[PDB]
Amino acid sequence: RLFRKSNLKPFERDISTEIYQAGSTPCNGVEGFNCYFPLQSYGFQPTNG
Amino acid sequence: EVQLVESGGGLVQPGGSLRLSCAASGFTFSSYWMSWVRQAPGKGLEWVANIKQDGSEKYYVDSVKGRFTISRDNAKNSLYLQMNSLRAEDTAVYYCARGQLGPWVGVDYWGQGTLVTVS
Amino acid sequence: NFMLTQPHSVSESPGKTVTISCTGSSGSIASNYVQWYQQRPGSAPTTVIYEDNQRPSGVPDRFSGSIDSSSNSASLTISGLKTEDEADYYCQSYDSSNWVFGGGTQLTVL
Amino acid sequence: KRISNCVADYSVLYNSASFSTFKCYGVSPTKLNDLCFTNVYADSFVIRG
Repeated sequence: RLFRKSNLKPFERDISTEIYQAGSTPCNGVEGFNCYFPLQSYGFQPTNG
Repeated sequence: EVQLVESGGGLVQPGGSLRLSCAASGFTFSSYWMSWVRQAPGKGLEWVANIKQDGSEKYYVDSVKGRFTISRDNAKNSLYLQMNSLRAEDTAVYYCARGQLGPWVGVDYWGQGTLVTVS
Repeated sequence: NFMLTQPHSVSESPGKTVTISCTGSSGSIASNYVQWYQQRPGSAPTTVIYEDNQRPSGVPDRFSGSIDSSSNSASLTISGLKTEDEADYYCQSYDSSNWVFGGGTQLTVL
Repeated sequence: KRISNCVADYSVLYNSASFSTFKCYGVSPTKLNDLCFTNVYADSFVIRG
């Protein structure tokens, strides 16, 4: 997760995954500008740092 | 909450004069834009006129140009809509429109309106 | 001669996401803000979309708005498709010193 | 032209109608008097319609 409505409280986990509005205007639940996916994948390499 | 009251119609007159008044409350009358919007019964919406906050600039559509007029005052918080030389097309319901910052943001305000028929 | 072309009877579907397209011909609608309104037949109208992407306070999170500059069209989509009252919707833009309204899009069977 | 160290007055900007385009990218023009910025710049050029 990269986006969260506010700060999370200690010893709390959240499961819900939906497009996160990050602008003054909502995108109303479809992919576009000023909203993105809070959930994004990890990338690893065998020869990385 | 903003209350808009319109009572200017209720009679039939061909080519005469009719005065319509919209009453507004709950907001300052001298810092936003007012407008007027009408629609035919059973047909689509259309625009009539838009008014600045001081009445210095007023505009209408080309179909009603030459005729039509508007006046305003901030002391009593009222709008006055005067008509002249009406036609049979003018059967419409008139709502006094109110703006927020300008005419690009949107209308977002529509009173209940008054039925206006001519015959 | 700015005008906005939109259909009259769409969205007759139960409970999914369908789109309504509003397009112009005289000029580009992406230059100025374009809004979406809803009218209760026999009652006062209201506004669902303002500032071309935003909803007013109290409006549910389902109605969507987007702008496509390639086809010169504005898209309005509704997600929930709940038991809302039947209504018609219009399109508005701004050319020069004037306001232009849409034709109207009836939606009665949900 | 750089404009700074003054009170921003956009009230006359949206209260006029002589302009043809008032699209504000990035930020929403509905809230402008409540926003505080550091630097304000203004360019000017003439182009055909």
